[PDB]
Amino acid sequence: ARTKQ
Amino acid sequence: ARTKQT
Amino acid sequence: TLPPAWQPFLKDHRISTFKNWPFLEGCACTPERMAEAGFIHCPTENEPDLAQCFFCFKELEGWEPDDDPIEEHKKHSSGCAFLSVKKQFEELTLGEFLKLDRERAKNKIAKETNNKKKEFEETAKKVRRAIEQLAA
Amino acid sequence: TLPPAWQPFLKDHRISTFKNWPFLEGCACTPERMAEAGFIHCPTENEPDLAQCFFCFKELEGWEPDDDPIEEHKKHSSGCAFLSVKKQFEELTLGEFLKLDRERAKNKIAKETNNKKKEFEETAKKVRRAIEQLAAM
Ligand SMILES: [Zn+2]
Ligand SMILES: [Zn+2]
Repeated sequence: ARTKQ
Repeated sequence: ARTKQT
Repeated sequence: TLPPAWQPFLKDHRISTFKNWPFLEGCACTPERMAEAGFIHCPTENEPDLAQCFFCFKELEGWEPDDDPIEEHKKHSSGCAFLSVKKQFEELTLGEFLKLDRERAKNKIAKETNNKKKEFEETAKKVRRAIEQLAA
Repeated sequence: TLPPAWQPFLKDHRISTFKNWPFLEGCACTPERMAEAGFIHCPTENEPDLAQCFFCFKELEGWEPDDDPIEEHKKHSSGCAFLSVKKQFEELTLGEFLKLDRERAKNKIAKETNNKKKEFEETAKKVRRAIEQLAAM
């Protein structure tokens, strides 16, 4: 999972 | 103090 | 920052209900000691010194300056579970706190139904008297 | 029977946010494990797998089935104090709980101000550029 941007 | 009544 | 419904569990909220309480320094039933004992100030025009336990909803008037509020609570409502609470509010667990709030809700209902019983019986008295008057 | 604002501290509330979560049995990032890790489901049309920590407000998307939500929380927001909470909710003291809710409020504020800072700086870039363009001819 990755951060939102 | 005392119990309150009606 | 706690919900209005739970404020009365806080000592400082309870103290703050005492607006124009007549028994201040020198007296045994001060705002500090009333609040420590569970009471909040529920004055009326009629009953200006009226106080009620936020937990068992017992209502007492006729306060005298030498009255120890805790002894008065014990005498007048010995079954009240708030009296058993030894720990400070913040030392309670949430489980303990929630157990307590559930008992408070049951006490509230019981009180409301006791009041309804008293109103019903009073209406019944009026009806009775009026029928007796009419039979004569 | 607890105030809406405090519900997200409860595991069962958090689980219940997961409406149409795609990763179910067989996967490591199930609703049960997302909730255990602090996440609630904040889907959009655009970002249908969007999840956010209720406590530190970190927002993660791009979930894969083998993702362990706790490890992902650790990697992406290691300062989050909810990660330190060992006790069950009802085993917390009110003093502990209130200490936690204060940190949550501070996190919320920090997030909101971090957002404002980025929006401002972006507006500042537009204004600057437009002034530069004018001074050119
Ligand atoms: Zn009581
Ligand atoms: Zn977090």
